[PDB]
Amino acid sequence: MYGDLGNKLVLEAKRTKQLYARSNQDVNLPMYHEDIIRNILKEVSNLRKNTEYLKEQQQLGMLDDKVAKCQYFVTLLCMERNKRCLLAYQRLRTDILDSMAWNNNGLDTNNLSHQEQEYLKEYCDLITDLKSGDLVDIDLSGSLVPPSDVFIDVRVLKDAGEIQTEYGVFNLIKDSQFFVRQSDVERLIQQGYLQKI
Amino acid sequence: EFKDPSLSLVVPDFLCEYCFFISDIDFCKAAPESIFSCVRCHKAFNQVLLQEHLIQKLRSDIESYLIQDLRCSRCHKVKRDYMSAHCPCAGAWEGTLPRESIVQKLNVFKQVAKYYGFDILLSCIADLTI
Amino acid sequence: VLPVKIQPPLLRPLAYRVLSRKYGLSIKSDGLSALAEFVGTNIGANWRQGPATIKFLEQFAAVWKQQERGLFIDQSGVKEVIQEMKERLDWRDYFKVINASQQQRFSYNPHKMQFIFVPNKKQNGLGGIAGFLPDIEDKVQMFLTRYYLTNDRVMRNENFQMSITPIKNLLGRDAQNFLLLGLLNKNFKGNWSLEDPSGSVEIDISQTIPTQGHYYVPGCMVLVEGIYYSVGNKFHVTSMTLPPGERREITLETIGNLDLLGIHGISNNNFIARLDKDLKIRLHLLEKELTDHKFVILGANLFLDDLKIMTALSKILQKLNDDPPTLLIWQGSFTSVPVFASMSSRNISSSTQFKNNFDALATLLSRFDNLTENTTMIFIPGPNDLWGSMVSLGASGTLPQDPIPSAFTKKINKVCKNVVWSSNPTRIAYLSQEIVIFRDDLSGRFKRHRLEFPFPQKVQETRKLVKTILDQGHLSPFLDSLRPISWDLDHTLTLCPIPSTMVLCDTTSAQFDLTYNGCKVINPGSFIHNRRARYMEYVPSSKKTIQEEIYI
Amino acid sequence: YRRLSQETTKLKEERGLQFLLLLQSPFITKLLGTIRLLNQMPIVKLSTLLKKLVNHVLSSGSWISHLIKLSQYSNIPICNLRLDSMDYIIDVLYARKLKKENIVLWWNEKAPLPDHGGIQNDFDLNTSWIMNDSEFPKINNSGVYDNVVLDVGVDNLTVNTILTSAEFVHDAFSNDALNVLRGMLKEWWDEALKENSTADLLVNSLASWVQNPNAKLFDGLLRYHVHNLTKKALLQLVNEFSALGSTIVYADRNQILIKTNKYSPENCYAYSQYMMKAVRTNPMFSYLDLNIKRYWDLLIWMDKFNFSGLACTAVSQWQLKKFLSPIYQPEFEDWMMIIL
Ligand SMILES: [Zn+2]
Ligand SMILES: [Zn+2]
Repeated sequence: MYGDLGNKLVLEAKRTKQLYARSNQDVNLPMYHEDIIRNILKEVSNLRKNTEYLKEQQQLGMLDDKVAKCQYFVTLLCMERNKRCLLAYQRLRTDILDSMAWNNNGLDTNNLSHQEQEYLKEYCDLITDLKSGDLVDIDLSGSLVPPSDVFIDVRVLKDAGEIQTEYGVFNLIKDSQFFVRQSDVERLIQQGYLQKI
Repeated sequence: EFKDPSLSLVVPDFLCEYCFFISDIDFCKAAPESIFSCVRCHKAFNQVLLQEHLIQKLRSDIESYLIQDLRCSRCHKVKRDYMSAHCPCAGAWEGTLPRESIVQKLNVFKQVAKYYGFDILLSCIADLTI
Repeated sequence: VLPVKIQPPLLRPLAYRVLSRKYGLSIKSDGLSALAEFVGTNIGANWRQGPATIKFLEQFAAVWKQQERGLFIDQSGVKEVIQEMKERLDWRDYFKVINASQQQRFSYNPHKMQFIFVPNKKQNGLGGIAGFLPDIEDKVQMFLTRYYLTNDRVMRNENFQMSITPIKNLLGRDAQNFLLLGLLNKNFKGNWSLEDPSGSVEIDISQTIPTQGHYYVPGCMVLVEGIYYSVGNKFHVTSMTLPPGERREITLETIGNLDLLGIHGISNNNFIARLDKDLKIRLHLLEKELTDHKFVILGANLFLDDLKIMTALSKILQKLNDDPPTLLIWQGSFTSVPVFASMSSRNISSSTQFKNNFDALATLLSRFDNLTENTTMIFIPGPNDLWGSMVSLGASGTLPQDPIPSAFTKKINKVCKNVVWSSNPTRIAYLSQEIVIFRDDLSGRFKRHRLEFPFPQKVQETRKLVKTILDQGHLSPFLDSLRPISWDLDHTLTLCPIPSTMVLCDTTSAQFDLTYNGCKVINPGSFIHNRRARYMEYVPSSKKTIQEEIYI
Repeated sequence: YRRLSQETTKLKEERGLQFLLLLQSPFITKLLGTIRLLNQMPIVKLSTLLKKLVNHVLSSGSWISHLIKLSQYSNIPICNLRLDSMDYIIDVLYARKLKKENIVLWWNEKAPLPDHGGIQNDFDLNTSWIMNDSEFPKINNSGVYDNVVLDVGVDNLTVNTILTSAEFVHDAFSNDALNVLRGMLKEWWDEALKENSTADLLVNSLASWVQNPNAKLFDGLLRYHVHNLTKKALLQLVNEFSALGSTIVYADRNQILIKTNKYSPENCYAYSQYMMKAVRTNPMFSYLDLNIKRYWDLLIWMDKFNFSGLACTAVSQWQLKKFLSPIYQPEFEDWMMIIL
């Protein structure tokens, strides 16, 4: 029946939402199901051809006020259902992409559809526009854990040599440990070079 | 353990026209005088002719690799069809001329070409890769 | 510009406050030395002199985002920013010849119904020798890939979405109608047969009605309707047809609009290059703008070792030097005999004679200045050219054939400004037109091998030729036992996004310039035929095809 | 180069006819020569170091004698045949006999391949195997041999097998054409026994023609049919020698080394000639040039590039030696002499 592929697609949606929700990290989302989506879009085209065929044969008009009305209603509702299933899948994966944009890129690519790849590019461009115009005094993409401490100890987890900061340097020697202002190192904790807190 | 230090590179049925002598000559195991000249009479062989025969052998082996039959790796039946992924006895298909042997043949060809200064054969070997 | 008064310990706060505080880019010290001298050589005075500091740092960060070279600034990245700033249409930038060995390989995945890039391991360095050799795995996947591309194309055709059943579904479903898609085998037992990725079945053609606009040969992908019979395990063919071709644009958009040539940019294993629609439109407008350009194609079997050929050719070139082509395709068997290992040393040896012919040809080209410095020479080998001839003895052999060896090009290469010795199935990528060129004498092979069903001539046979090739989607429909293919390079013989034009040079059929599914297919035929020298002037900016001749 | 046309025209004015022109020698420029030369002559085509030139000049009369002998034998005109390729004479003569025995002739002018019609243009797996394959299954029984060993040279194996030779089989050469080649070779052989020097030169050159792709009647199936018959006969020759109680150290298409079951050459100079005669008196090997080329008293053998022995006087050759470093190559030879 015309709705079954929609159920299979949104079961895929439910499983990938759980795959994202259960883990503490941002898990890189799974492959875009082009095959099931092609099957559903083909089903939509079948339903469109059915409506065209019926609306042509309404000029012959077989009990049309009830029978053709009912046939048209059912084949229209099948298309509404399949639109809902497709949009549910795409809106979920869109939400995950937006979450990933804020969590990383505002500071696995094969799995996206090419529309989703260019969508993500545009949404990252939008985020970087927000933290560039007005309100730029706040890095709007920064952390949402409240600042617990102004100075922290941080252990260098990967080597990165001598780099500057606003009035000094760090030499990121492997398994050296700093005691430093948190606001000067947060970028490197997010990039995974520094360990603690 | 003793393994023979010489890899044979034989050109079969080479002809000395000056005495109609049909010799297989081995560019690695033969002494250089027996390569560049006959061994019944002792007239010298033309260098470009000799390089041509080595190129004919080289291309013969590249073709013989590409046209080979595949064989089943455990029951040794020949692959009789065009689109099976494995033999019906569960075994994977393998070449009857495994790729390693052909790399070895090309290696002796590059050695022979470098040593005897065979410019044309060396250009052929170079044009395979590049 | 004022003398430089900017240094890293002074620029440090502002470099951080832009790159790090805004964009997360990390100020590595050597990279900051390079950045500070670049900034200082542009600004001159001290960093405190107004917005010029943050303006330039914003420009640096933007260009860094264009090049994307990493999370830390470094001097090579600074030089990359400089290069992008220096670059802040010419048809040479887009026209290019693409050999078989140079063409980006894409495997086709049927489960995901899409192409995937495969790197050429000639790059691998360990392949400095035997880097070209195919693996055994390339052989077992060869015919599977042809089937999957064909089956995929069939499914996109409106007539099917009754539909195909794979051959292995037949077994045990007695006396029932089925539609098959199959590789046309002849079994080891001798009976005609179809094969599928799932299996094969023997066929009876004794009652069949083939569709008439096609040749049918062994190894061809053929649609077959019929009734399966378990009693002899035969399939009784009602009717047969080649799978319908698919127009270029229809193919390109549905495969995802890939750049399978690098006409817009090179692909990588992490990044499939995309055929940008805007640039495609700009290039097509330019392609329509260049009224003057002209591709000239000489006929096949241009034997340089016949004086009559050289005499005729000197007349043709003496016209072309008045008004040079954009491009000049030479092609096909540049020696009368195939050149193979000479049996005896008394005569000048066969390889030597092959070199002397290109000495003579280079001597001809020396007389023609306008031609040699404005055309692009393209040479396309045939059955009599050199390392192919060594082992085939002039028969048609291993098909994605090598360019003629550089030991014999040398004098040509010194006189001609531009030359490309290219594989026999070479490709031109023009502004938007992909153009295949191929030199094979297919027509003889088809008629010599076509299936003989029980139960004007020139136009009919040439329509049968091109319709076979383009519906079949692939330049060599024959089994490898009838035409061996280098297994790695079979992807170059496939045509799946059908080319915009095809120079399908065939020595054994009339000259023609048909159009089919928007593909314009031209055969210039034999160079010297019926006391006339013959050549063909393809006009890319209008797709006309003015044939030309000289009496001799 | 205008002098060449001037000289040839002056020759034509001194002799419009009644003179014959001898063209060229192996540093050929033949086609360009025909461009400078007036093409209308009747021409015998031919393919401080001036001694070479004078020797050719004074060779001319013997060349004309040899060419007249070739023409009078072969029934071919003087200008058309080439001294440079006996294969072409063999081609025209074989073609004559084939058509006289009513075989459709596979002569090819344009390409090496046998003209079977259009089908020779196509690749074929049998054809490619036929063309690619040549190697003898050469025997090499390594060891020490305190027996005397006979170094039997061989020749005429091709000729002997063509003579002693004798669809369901699809890469065998046509049996009719093979019968014509056999009978014609018997004809040539008989005329060589009667010392037609041209016939002997022909029979000696047959081994080229069955392999030369430039032969007008070249056929891959013919080359292969001859080759694998040669293989089979070499194995039968080994079978005969072993059937006479001897044992084979080595064998290939040009040579056989045989363990005798005897201990001293001075005892065996009679027995060896008995053995060789006993082979050649078998009809299968009637025409072989069996030749006892060396007598070995003691032989150390691993391959024909790595052996040593005493001959009837000590010889040593080792490709093994060549791979030792230089300080040890003299050492190896010294210890080889000590071991011998
Ligand atoms: Zn010799
Ligand atoms: Zn098996």
